[PDB]
Amino acid sequence: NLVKNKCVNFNFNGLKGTGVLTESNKKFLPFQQFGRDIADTTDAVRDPQ
Amino acid sequence: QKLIANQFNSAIGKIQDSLSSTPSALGKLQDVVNHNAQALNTLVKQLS
Repeated sequence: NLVKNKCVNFNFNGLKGTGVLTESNKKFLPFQQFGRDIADTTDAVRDPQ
Repeated sequence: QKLIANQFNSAIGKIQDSLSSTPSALGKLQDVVNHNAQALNTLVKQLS
């Protein structure tokens, strides 16, 4: 898995989506994987690898 | 004239202090902004 700076269809963990993946500084907890915002929509994801 | 000018100047300065004070009277302007923001939030949350 990998893709940078491209509007793509991501299927992480079997969840459909489409967007641009970029670097982030969201300090996830050791167990936290996903990410969300005030708009109850996905905002971040953890690399499975 | 001098007394009236002094009174007007003092009244204007008190106006500045009244607005600069904490109890903001701009609730009429704030209600519209709050209503639009909350309406948009409900509409965007309705998708769930």
